[PDB]
Amino acid sequence: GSPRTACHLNPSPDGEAYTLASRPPVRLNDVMLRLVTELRWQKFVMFYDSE
Amino acid sequence: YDIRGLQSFLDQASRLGLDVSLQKVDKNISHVFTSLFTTMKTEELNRYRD
Repeated sequence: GSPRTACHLNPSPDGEAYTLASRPPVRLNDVMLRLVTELRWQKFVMFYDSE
Repeated sequence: YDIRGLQSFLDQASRLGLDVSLQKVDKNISHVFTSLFTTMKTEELNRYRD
């Protein structure tokens, strides 16, 4: 039940795509870009668990 | 670079209680300065030489 980080793509030749992902990305980074100024924050502290 | 190699130092450096921003340098340099000075204002060029 931990929060979700991103997984990447190692470099590969083109025209090569079968391995599927039914999962949306981390779509809240831009939401955080909004919200740390929509809450009008200048300086603040963030946290994340062990895993 | 994989940013997890620095994520431990972020913690205790934040626990020094300091004031630090974090920025990426992209793969092309002249495009970075293109994105800089076209949007750098006077106050931005001031805080950037700081």
